[PDB]
Order: sequence, then C-alpha cells, then structure tokens
Amino acid sequence: MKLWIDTDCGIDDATAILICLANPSIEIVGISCIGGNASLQNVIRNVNRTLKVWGKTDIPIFGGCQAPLVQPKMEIPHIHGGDGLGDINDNDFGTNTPNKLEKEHAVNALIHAANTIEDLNILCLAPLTNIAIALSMAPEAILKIKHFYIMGGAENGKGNITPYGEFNWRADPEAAQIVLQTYPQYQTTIASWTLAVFNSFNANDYDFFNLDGNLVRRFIRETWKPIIAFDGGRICPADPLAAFIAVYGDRAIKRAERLHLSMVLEGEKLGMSLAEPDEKGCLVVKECDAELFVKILRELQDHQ
Amino acid sequence: MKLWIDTDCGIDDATAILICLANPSIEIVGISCIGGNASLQNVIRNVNRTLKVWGKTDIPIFGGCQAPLVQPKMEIPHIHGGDGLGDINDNDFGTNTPNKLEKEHAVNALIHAANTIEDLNILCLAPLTNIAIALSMAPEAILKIKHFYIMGGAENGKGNITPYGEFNWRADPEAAQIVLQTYPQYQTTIASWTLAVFNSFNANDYDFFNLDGNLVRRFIRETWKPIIAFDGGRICPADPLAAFIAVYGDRAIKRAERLHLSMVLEGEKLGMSLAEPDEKGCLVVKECDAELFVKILRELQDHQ
Amino acid sequence: MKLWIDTDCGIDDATAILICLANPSIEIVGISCIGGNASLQNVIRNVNRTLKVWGKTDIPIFGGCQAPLVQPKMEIPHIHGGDGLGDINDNDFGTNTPNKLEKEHAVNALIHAANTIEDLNILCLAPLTNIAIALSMAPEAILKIKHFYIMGGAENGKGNITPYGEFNWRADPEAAQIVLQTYPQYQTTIASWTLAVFNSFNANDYDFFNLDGNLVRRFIRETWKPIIAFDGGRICPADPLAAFIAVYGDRAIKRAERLHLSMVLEGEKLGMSLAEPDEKGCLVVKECDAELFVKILRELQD
Amino acid sequence: MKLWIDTDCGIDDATAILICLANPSIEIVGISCIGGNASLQNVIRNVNRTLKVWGKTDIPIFGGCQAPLVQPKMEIPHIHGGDGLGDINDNDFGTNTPNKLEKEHAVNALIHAANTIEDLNILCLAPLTNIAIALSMAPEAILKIKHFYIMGGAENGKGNITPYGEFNWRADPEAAQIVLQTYPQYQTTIASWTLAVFNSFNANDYDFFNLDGNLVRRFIRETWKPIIAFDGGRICPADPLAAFIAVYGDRAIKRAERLHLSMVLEGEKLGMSLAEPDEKGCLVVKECDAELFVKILRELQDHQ
Ligand SMILES: Fc1ccc(NC2=NCCN2)cc1
Ligand SMILES: Fc1ccc(NC2=NCCN2)cc1
Ligand SMILES: Fc1ccc(NC2=NCCN2)cc1
Ligand SMILES: [Ca+2]
Ligand SMILES: [Ca+2]
Ligand SMILES: [Ca+2]
Ligand SMILES: [Ca+2]
Repeated sequence: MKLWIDTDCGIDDATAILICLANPSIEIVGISCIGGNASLQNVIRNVNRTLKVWGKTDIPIFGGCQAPLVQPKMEIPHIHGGDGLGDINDNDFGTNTPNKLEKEHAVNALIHAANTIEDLNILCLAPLTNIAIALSMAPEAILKIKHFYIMGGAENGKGNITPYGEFNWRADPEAAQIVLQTYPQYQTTIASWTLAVFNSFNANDYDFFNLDGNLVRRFIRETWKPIIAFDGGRICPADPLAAFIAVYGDRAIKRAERLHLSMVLEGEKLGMSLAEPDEKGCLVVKECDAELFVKILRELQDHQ
Repeated sequence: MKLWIDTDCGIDDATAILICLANPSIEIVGISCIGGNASLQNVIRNVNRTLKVWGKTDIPIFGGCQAPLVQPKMEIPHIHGGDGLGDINDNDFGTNTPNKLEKEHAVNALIHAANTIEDLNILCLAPLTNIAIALSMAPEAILKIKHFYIMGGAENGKGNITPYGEFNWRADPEAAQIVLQTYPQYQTTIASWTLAVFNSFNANDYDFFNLDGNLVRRFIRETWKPIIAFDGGRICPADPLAAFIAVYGDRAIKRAERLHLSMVLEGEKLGMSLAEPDEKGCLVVKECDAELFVKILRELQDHQ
Repeated sequence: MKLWIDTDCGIDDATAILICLANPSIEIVGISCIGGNASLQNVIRNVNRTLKVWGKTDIPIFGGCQAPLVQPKMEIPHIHGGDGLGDINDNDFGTNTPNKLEKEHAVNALIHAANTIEDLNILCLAPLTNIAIALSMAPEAILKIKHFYIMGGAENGKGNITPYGEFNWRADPEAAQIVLQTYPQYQTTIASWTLAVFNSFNANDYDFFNLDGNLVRRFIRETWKPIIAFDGGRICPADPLAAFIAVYGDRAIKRAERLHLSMVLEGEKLGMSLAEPDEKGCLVVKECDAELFVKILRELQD
Repeated sequence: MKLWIDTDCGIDDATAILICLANPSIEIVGISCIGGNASLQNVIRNVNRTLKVWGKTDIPIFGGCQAPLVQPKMEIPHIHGGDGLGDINDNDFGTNTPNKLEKEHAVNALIHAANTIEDLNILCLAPLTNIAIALSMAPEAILKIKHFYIMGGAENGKGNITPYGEFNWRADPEAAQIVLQTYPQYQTTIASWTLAVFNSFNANDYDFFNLDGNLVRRFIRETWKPIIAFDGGRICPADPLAAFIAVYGDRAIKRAERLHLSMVLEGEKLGMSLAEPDEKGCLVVKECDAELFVKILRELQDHQ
C-alpha cells in the first residue's frame, strides 16, 4: 500500500503518522505540510520531530501553501500549543538536529506522485488547501490516486472550532468543497469529528497515551497532554482514527454510511458538512473497532 | 515593456491580443489560458488562431486550470459562439494547422516568468483563476511582478448605479478576492466593466470592426459579428480597453480614481465587488481617450 | 383559450407561466415537466414555486421524462442556478410548503387531455422529449391539439446571432424531429432563440425585471438577476416571448415567415435545424411587438 | 419462468412463441406487438393466429406503437408475405374466429408488469420501439426486469435488410440504442442475425419445418415456406433461436462472447451494431446446440 500524507502536524497528526510508520504494509512516499493548527514553519519542524523520534527520517517532507485558499487566519486558541506540538522540549527527544525540507512545492510534488506512482493513496489530516490547489491545476493527475482518506467534517452538524464546523473544513471550506466536487466521493472515506467524539476515550480509564519507557511513549504522552486537557480529559483521536482506517481497511470499521457531502460556504454555519444518503457518495465511517484501535497503538509503543 | 497575458480567448480578448502585437514596444513573453468565455481547449485554439492571423508564433502558449476554483463553468456560447471565437472557419484564414501548447502548466510558467524576467507586467483578460493559484503557491514570485492590468469588476457608474453584466470576477469571485488581497492594489490598474459599458460604440455609426481587404480585418470582422449582434448592434470593447490602457499608459487614461477593491463572497450580492475611495487602492480607470482608441484599432487593421 | 404548458421551469419559463396566469382569457389545464434547465425534481419544485407566488394552485402538475430520448445525459446545467430558479430563498416568498404533483405520467396525462378537452392548445417551453413520446405512443390523440406554440430552434445562416445559444432542440434533437415530422407544421408557431436575442433588452436601460412592492415583482426580479448576469447584462426573453405569442397572437407578431423546419441529426451540426421557405411550414416569428411585450410584463407585475 | 414477449407476429416470430408456449415451465404473462415486418394490424392478427393454432388464447395481447421512433416505416419486399404470416389461409387452420386484444397500450402494460411481476424476463423479437419508450417513460420500472433476451443486431457487421444492418435494429436504430444504453448490457443476451445464419439449415437437407399430421405442423410448414425460399432454400431461425436461448438458456448456448454493443445512427451503415470486447456487455451467443434445438422443435410438433 502506497500512501501520501498531507498534514498540519499538531499533536494528533503526529500520532497518525506513527500509526502509518509502524505498519510495514504501508510505504510513506511523501509528507506534505500546510499551516492549520500552527504555521507552516512549525508543521514542517513537527513532521521532522515525529520522523526523528520514530527513527525513520527517510520520507521526503514537502512544504505546501502558506494560507487557506481564500479564507482569512481568523482567531484561534493555541489548542495544539504555541509550537503546534504541545510545546515539547527537543532535548527530551534528541531532535535539536537540522530539519529536512524538499525543494519542490508540495502541490507540484503531489501532482508528480499522482502521475508517476501506481495505486497511490492519500491520507489528508489537515485543511484541504494543498489538495484543492492540486485538483485545480491538474485534476487529471490527482484523479489517478486510488483512494482518499480524509479527517474532516461532522456529518451531524456538530463541529469543534465552531458549533457547526469541524476545524479542517472550517479552516478552508473552499478547499474542502473543491475536493468533494472534484475527486469522486465514492472513492473517498471520511473520519469525521463526529466519529472522533463517538470513539473518544476518558483519559482516566485508558492509559495508552500515558506511558514512559521509550521515546515513542514519551513523545505520545507529552504531546497529547495539553490537548487531552483541552478536550476535557477525553482522548478524541481524530487524525489517528483516520490513519487507523487508512491502514487497516474494513477491519478498522465497525459501521459506516454512504453519504454525499457538501460544504456550507456562507453564514454562521460556514464550514459545516451537509450530509445526504447517496450510494456513490463518501464512506462516512460511523463507528470504529476501538479495541483493535487501542491494540495497534499499544503495539507501536511496545519495547519488544 | 515586457508583458504577460492571461486570457480566456474569446472575441474581445483576441482583438486585445492584436493590440499588444501591433505595438512594437511590447514584448509578449507568454500567454496563459483559462476557461472563461469558453472551455480551456477552445481558448488555446483561439489564441493560436489570433497569433497565426497576425503572423507571430514566437510567443509561448500555456494551458492553465480546467475550471473556476469553486463556482461552475459559466461558458457563454450564445455570445462568443460555440468555439468561443465566433465560429470562424479556419480554412478561410489558413489557421487549420497544428496548435502550439507548451508542456509546463501556466501557473508554473507564470511563477518562473515572475522569477526570471525583470520588469514583467501582466495583463489579465479573464477570470483570475490562474493568477490566484500562482499567488497561493508562490506569492513571493508573483509579487516580483511590476504591475497588474486587470479587466474585471464593476464599480459605481454615472448616477451611482453599477451596470449589470460583469463577467470576469463574477465568474470566479474567490480568485479575484485572492488577487485583490495578495497582490498590492497600488500596483494594480483596473479596466472595469463600468468603463466598457460607458465606452460602447453603435456599430452602425462606427465601422472599425467591419472593414475588409486584409486578413486581420477579415479576422476582426468575422469574430465580432456574433457579439455585436448579441449586443443589439453595439460594440462593447472590454478587453481592448484593458489592452489599450496597459499598452498606451497615461495617453490612454483621461480620468481615473484610486479605489480599494473587495469581492462579496457571501449572500445575495456574491460576485459583485466593493469600492471605497482609497489612495493605496487600485487605479480604476474612469474615462479613456476614445479617439485615440479607435485610431489604434484602425491602425492595427492597416495594410502595412 | 385552453392551454397546456410543457416546461423545464427555469427562470424564463416561470415568467412565461406568469404571462399565461395573468391573462383571464387563458385557461391553463395542465403543466407537464421535463428535465432540461435543471433536474425534473427541481422543475416540479419550480412550477410549484411559480403557482404559489401567483396564487393559483388549481392547476395539476405532472412529471415527465428524465433524459433526452437518444442523446446521452451530458450532465445537468446551471445557467439557471443550482435549483433551476436562480437559487432563490423560499423563506422570502412563503413557498417553503409541500409541493403538488399528480400521479399520472406527463405523457399519459397529456394524451388524456388531448383526447378529452376540446380546442386544446399547447405551449412547449423545453426539450420536446415528453411531446415526442406522447406523439409516438398516441399520435391520433396529440394530433387533436388545435395548435403548437414552441420555444426552440435558431436560425443558422442569414444572420449574425449564433445558433449556439439554442438549447431545447439541441438538448433533444430526436424529440424535435419527431414533433416536426409528425405534428403539422402549418399548425405550429415558433418562438426561436434567434428571436430571443433579436428582441432582447439591455437591462441597464429597461428596469421592468427590477421592481419591488409585491411578491410577483420580487419573484421576477430575484429569479432573473442571475440570468441577466449571464447574458452580459441583457434580458433575452426566450420563453416569455413564446408565451407572448401564444396568448396575444397576431397582436404579438411584428414579422414572421412560413418555414418548413427539420433537424440535423448527424455530423458537426447535430442539433441544428434546416429552414426552407414553405407556406405549409411553421409560422416562424422574426420580430415581436416589443412595446406591447413590456406593457404585458409590467401589467402582470401590477 | 415468467416471460414477456415483444414481437410483430412474423413467420419466425410465431415459431418462437410456439417454443415458449410448448414449454410447460414458461409462463407467458403478456405479448406486446409492434409494427415490424408488417403492420401492427397484421401482427395482432398473426399473434392471435399462433395462439389459436396452439390452443391457449389465455394470454393477453397488447398493441403498441405504430411506427419507429424517428425512422420511416420501410418498403417491405414481402419477406414474411402480405399478411406477415406467410399468406396462410385461415380456413386451412380454423383460426377465422374473433381476435382478442387488450385495451391498454403495450408500453403501459409492460411498465405495469415490470412494476408488479416478480422475476420478469422479456423476449424481444421485434424492432425495439415499445421497449425504448417504456424505458424512456419509466426506467425505474423496466430496470426491475430480471433479464433481457433480444433477437437483433449482427456483430458480423453483415445484416440482411441492409449489408450492414440486421432488420430489427435497422428498422428502429434509435430504439435499439436506447435499450443498449439504458438497460444493463450485462443482464442482456443477444441472438444476432450472425447467430441465425451460423445455425442455419438447408431445407433440402432438413425436414423439421416440413411435417404433417396436425394443425401445428401444418402451421409451421405453411408459414415457413415463402421465407425459407426467400433465404434461398435455407432456414435461418432468428427468433426461434432467441426463444431457444431464453427458454433453455445455458442448456443451448455452445459458444458466446461478452461484447459491448452500440448503434450506428447515420450514414450507409445505419442500423449496424458495433461490438467491442467488454466483460460487462451483452452475452452475444455465437453458437447454440443445433441438436437440442431441433429436438425441442420436434417435441412441440409431435401429436399432442
Ligand atoms: F476547535 C477545536 C476544539 C478542540 C479540538 N480538539 C482536538 N482536535 C484533534 C484532537 N483533539 C480541536 C479544535
Ligand atoms: F448557452 C447559453 C447561455 C445562456 C443563455 N441565456 C438564456 N437562456 C434562456 C434565457 N436566457 C442561453 C444559452
Ligand atoms: F431483410 C431480410 C432478409 C432476410 C430475412 N430472412 C429471415 N428473417 C427472419 C427469419 N428469416 C429477413 C429480412
Ligand atoms: Ca490535523
Ligand atoms: Ca476575456
Ligand atoms: Ca424553458
Ligand atoms: Ca421478429
């Protein structure tokens, strides 16, 4: 399985990537970066942090766009920390080493990969700016991609950054609409914020993000600590669940519903995902196998 | 004057290109195509027709985006004909020969042009889709460009009414917004739909699009037939006016007002623009030297 | 005058409907729907919207065919907005209410009406798929219709207005050929797309599609707003004119020619029509009384 | 097996209906007629003739359309005789009694049967007008039909009424095209004129259309006479092969290919059936079991 990752690497993105890194059936062919949770510069460094701590700084990292498509920067709390990665200390991980960053823009580099790589998959964990620009430029190339796995939206209209809108799709609703109207929704699987709260864990009862012993455990514990707090003591593994579904396929999904999705692009409900039952729409995952989810997360943290 | 042209080669674009060809002080460094008046494939063919009729194939032609960013296509075959250039017969003009199309995407080619041509100017004759994408991927590059001349938008007219039929910004209001908020409006000059509406010619009184005796005159007359008839016998020379202004500068412009410019992206007036008197705004041309404009139109149709 | 209307209720269609509703000598006995400007479902909604805005829900609405006869689905357009009616908000019109739709297929209902209602006329505002199938299924019935008023076709040659603005006949050339070769052309009057551009109006000069004060004016102004932005600031009355001719007859017509019409069903000109002077042919209108046209449009908005 | 039959009451049609009547597992739920070989008027008569000769006029008969969709009706060089059924004499058969015919139009009847009869199959023996219109009016209804069995086309490109076209699909090529593009070709089985010429028989060398003893053999022998003379002493059993395949199915198919078919709708090859290899196209039966075929053709003729 050939996988591309577009990310605004904050805390839960980083774990998503660890999930992809750990499974040997997954070849990460590139990582593209975009400014969501934090600035593009911070994202790029945080992807570097994650690869280093895992010990595979082999994957090319590409910088993408610098702002949403047309939408402004708005006003956020630093939910993922000032650095976008929980404000961790690099000395606690040995990652005060130079950062890698390819030359090509991520849009150009994505288009090239969708042309020159067969059965390519993309896992989107971020506002969809990079992807939407690639579909605007070379839709024929991007359409060669085999499947889209996207963390975004909330099909029950219950958002997080907004009462109505999930963060990725409120941050660049135009970009989301572009994807939902240019890449076949039938070949699109969605892990929504509705899913991430439904499959959430009380962090007092589950300890799988709360270990020391090795660097992977330390990284996961320290990065996840402020957002677990922000989410009210719950673990809401939005991006990891999307990585989970990407890597493990039908085994990852307990229940899904084919849903045609479309974006609200004005009014107080800007960024809300409208849902309509349609057998050629998106596979909107409704329930994951939570035990297989915690299993693979523990296994990637295993000493062995 | 080094000049890039971005066009959706329709009928008045073609005349506008002819204006740039006729003036020996302009070097056209490239022409990017976007699907506006007609599909991107037709625009590319029509730019080719225009260059062959003139006799200069030394100008690279690049293909751009396949659609507007978010909105639907809005092609106008009832106004510019099915092929977007008035359905002329290539066998009548000797333009039934292979078409020229560079391999690089217009967006990438524009960025490289902005990064490698000193004193590059851009004349934009179409929905700003291509330009918006270039500003998102490489704003440092596009910002190197000395000046934007843009045909688009519709501001307050004579009597505080804005006239009805603006096309370019209406057709991709998100692209126009991106250009207006990313490229400095002070280095932007506007040839607006208001201008064109108030510099229209009764075709019965003016014959300069109804001459004969050489190829260029055949080309102008045949290509303007459908739009003149569709305009009730009236010549509304939007893109020629813009080319007039970018080419002949201060001799083209009688009156102008500096105005800050804004797209409405939400609610009932989506696709209209906002205009506030502002000294760092766009130089929005209010009146032209129409006598000189007809002169330059007649001259490029001369037997020399 | 008893009248059946066939529509892909989009913007001009709705105003054309309103022309018929506004004249008390016209009895609309039924409106059939076909998906052209927009999907069938959107057309049904939009006919309902137009009836509600006027105040006469007493007219049965029938659903018809979904696609062209032979031509493959080339994807629903959006010249008339996403919903086919300029994307208007029903909360501003009080039309967020259940929709009416009869159970009979439009093809069967029209055949029934043609069999039972004396001196039935038809106003055809859309691709002719419904009429063609009714003609093909029950010619002896449809041939009873007193007269055919058809919006469609364009002149191709002997003019400067592109034939490529034409939609209804291009959208289903086979249906148009069936009507033209089965229903008598002498009993047919044509309001062409050429007519709609020739008798068009500069909206920067005419404000008759830009009033308020009441519901009809708001409907007319807001529906036509997007299509005037398309069409470059111009009002191109394609369907209203057809309704104008159907309802006001010789008063509506300035000039007209009898032309035998046929479709080009193959080659680069597929969808175009051949016209040949012939006095057993279609009454093809070349010029309308525009001053009376505007008067008629302002009155129904009064 | 529940079967609807569409035909024009022709020579080889009648034998095919006899094949279905004579099988005790076939429930003929209706017979629709269409003006193919002869007038709809004669087709209705001939269908009545066939059912009386067999002895079960318990099956409803529906009149359908009177002409092709677009094409004119053709000059018939009497392939099937002036009356369509070989110009046979009613007194030689006792079929000079009142006809039966339902009131409902065949289009509406077929649609109602598709909407209300479980596992409905259709045997199309005729120009496809009725089916095309049913498809155009109520696709949701007609798609419920379990399978289509159709006599039409010639993947050879070698027709009969035309060098390039088989009679049924030449006579209404639009109708044929509508069926092939609207009803799943995968759920369609074609018995082409190629097939009928492949599995032909010299009448000089074969007897089974030349036997006497009852009314049935009198019927087949006397109806088939003028037309096997027409084919020059050979028996090409186009519609009987179609009934054979439909009633027997895989018990009579020796060899078949999956071919996507489409119509030529213009030029000299008007009515030609184009064929591409396509695993989800029509099963185009290339050869049947002539032995099993002539067997059941005898079983139905042995004295009842
Ligand atoms: F507006 C927001 C509110 C909460 C969160 N929390 C969260 N996102 C991923 C994992 N946990 C994000 C945005
Ligand atoms: F391709 C086309 C684009 C626009 C229009 N305009 C229009 N159709 C009915 C009333 N006004 C027609 C064809
Ligand atoms: F144009 C034609 C040429 C030959 C035939 N012969 C035949 N059709 C069914 C059984 N035998 C029919 C039409
Ligand atoms: Ca993320
Ligand atoms: Ca232009
Ligand atoms: Ca219409
Ligand atoms: Ca037959």
